[PDB]
Amino acid sequence: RYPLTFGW
Amino acid sequence: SHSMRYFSTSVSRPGRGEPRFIAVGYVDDTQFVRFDSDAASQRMEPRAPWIEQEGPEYWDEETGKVKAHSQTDRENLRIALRYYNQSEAGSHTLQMMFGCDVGSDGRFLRGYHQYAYDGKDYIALKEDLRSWTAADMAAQITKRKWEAAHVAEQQRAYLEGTCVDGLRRYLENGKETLQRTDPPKTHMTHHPISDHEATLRCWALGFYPAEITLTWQRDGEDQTTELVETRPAGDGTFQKWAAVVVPSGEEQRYTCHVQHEGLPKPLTLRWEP
Amino acid sequence: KPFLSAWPSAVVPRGGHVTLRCHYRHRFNNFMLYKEDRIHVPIFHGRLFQESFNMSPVTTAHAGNYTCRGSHPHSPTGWSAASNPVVIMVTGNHRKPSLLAHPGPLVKSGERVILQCWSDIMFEHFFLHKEGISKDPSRLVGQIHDGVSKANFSIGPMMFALAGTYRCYGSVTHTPYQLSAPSDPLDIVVTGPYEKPSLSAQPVTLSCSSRSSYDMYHLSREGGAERRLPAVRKVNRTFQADFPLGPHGGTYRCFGSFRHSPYEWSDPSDPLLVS
Amino acid sequence: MIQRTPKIQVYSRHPAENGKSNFLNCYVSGFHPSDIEVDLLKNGERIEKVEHSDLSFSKDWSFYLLYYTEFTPTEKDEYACRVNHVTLSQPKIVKWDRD
Ligand SMILES: *[C@@H]1O[C@H](CO)[C@@H](O)[C@H](O)[C@H]1NC(C)=O
Ligand SMILES: *[C@@H]1O[C@H](CO)[C@@H](O)[C@H](O)[C@H]1NC(C)=O
Repeated sequence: RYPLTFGW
Repeated sequence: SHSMRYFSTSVSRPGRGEPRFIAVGYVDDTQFVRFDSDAASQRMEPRAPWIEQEGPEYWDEETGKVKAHSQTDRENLRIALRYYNQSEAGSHTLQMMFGCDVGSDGRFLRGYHQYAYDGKDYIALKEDLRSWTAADMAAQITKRKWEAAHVAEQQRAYLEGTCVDGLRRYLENGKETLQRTDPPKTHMTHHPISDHEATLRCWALGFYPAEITLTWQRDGEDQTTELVETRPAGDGTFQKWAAVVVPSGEEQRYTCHVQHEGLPKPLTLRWEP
Repeated sequence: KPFLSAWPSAVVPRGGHVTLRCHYRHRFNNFMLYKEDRIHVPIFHGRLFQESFNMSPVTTAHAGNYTCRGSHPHSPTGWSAASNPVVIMVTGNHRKPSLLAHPGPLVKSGERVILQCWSDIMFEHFFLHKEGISKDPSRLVGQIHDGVSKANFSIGPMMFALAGTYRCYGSVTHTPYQLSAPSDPLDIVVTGPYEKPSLSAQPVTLSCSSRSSYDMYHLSREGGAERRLPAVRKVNRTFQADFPLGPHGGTYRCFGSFRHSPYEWSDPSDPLLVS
Repeated sequence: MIQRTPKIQVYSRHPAENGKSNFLNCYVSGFHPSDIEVDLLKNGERIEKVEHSDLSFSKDWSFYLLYYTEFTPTEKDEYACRVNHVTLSQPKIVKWDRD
């Protein structure tokens, strides 16, 4: 399952 | 033991195209999904037959999270330009890897969550899944941001929970493919390179998984021996060979040793005209 | 097909400069240019651009829907397929509209905000542009009402990629390629997901404090305005800013932010009543 | 920026037997950045129907791609792979050795 991703 | 991995690549290419995002998903050495922002689908697509039974709720949910990643990592290219004070005119690469490993019993062993910018390590979730490794000064800012957002706690919960539970579901749904082991089919070739020397090559073909050990020995001692990178045959199996240069008349002294998950006992190969 | 791109921007003011580049077959090659559906009819009497096409003094006549064809000598036709279209929009032809955020410019992460473009000028369409973005401006029809023309741009759900500086433009019914002067910029700021600070009275000043390494803290009252202070480390690994109380109002909220991320703030602190 | 030249391997999916349909593979790996141009050649001429895998990379961040096409090997024709990359001034040509 694809992960949640966040900004740099 | 088994592994799940997502690999995503975002590239800027000013003047040659619009920024492109490509993500691929693997279970062990088998690719099963892909997303390409340069496609008219704009959906996450199946790439292995055993994942195609998943219902529309799966494809809706996955496309949503990966399009979100697409937008997020494309913006991360503009932020990196500011952090590093780089021109708008340059081409740049941003890569991410995510996933977990599980044991035979079906339990968590390791998790991963890493980025790189222009080919060099940027930030990485450490082994304990609680803190971040920042490679340079730009990545220290992202680390300070992600601590403030408690990112490590969310990825830790995802990597130990949803990631592992998904791998476990995938392994059963594609069991006959993902839990198969195709043993290596082996052969040896002899080519003279000179009057005094010849090349002996041990060949391994048709093997899954792709983890393998090809080793050469003279009279029993390890002879570190040319060794190509394991390569895909294109049908889901893999190939590799190892070669050594041998004095003419000493071919019987050399033996090739093969270790693979599909072989109950290690193979010993010996040349024979 | 080649890749056509305008640099620096396909949205360009009269008198500015824009260069059309035609990447065909791994180089900015010699190419011809085509307008509208006349893709078998090259513009400017078939000129073969050698590197790029720089239209240094941009006029309204420059506005249009362009395509390029790169030179392909060992081809039956000698030229490539038609490229992607690039629409050059020239601005500064009317007086600027106004741009307003509803309910306001601070937008919580995951929620929506309306960027309403409006003017006393009876614009047929409105164009919303995020500064620095290569993508085409969002287009909306101008709703006419009580002598004002207006359009509601919906932005969301809010993430950091949508925060930043926005401008909007108007066009008339007969001059769509011709845009108004750009409206005054509006800064949209996303709050969160960075953890909210603590806001308290000094046991007088109002303190914004977090274990999180915010480098700036922002104080906001319910009425509206904006005070900023740099964070200082002290009292137990806490990053905090003390805001002088002043020597008659209440209900203040605090946000943390980081350097080189001007439009990304933390979740607001809990509301504090100041007597 | 880190630039890594590609490793190239040219090989068949199955062991070559003259007259029997097979797959010709060009596996490029170890390269960075990701922009790469790969062609399969028959007697020096590019083969038109050539498919390729989705772009992926290794733990060391290096990219790898598999290019492949359906072919029937003969004794006469000589197959090869041509690779271009920002690290190469001119394309590198790797011949298929059936020996
Ligand atoms: C195009 O020419 C104008 C006028 O000489 C100049 O202002 C502008 O910088 C040039 N732009 C490019 C991209 O060459
Ligand atoms: C935009 O939103 C406002 C606020 O809800 C509403 O009153 C208005 O009718 C909407 N439409 C236009 C064209 O302004």
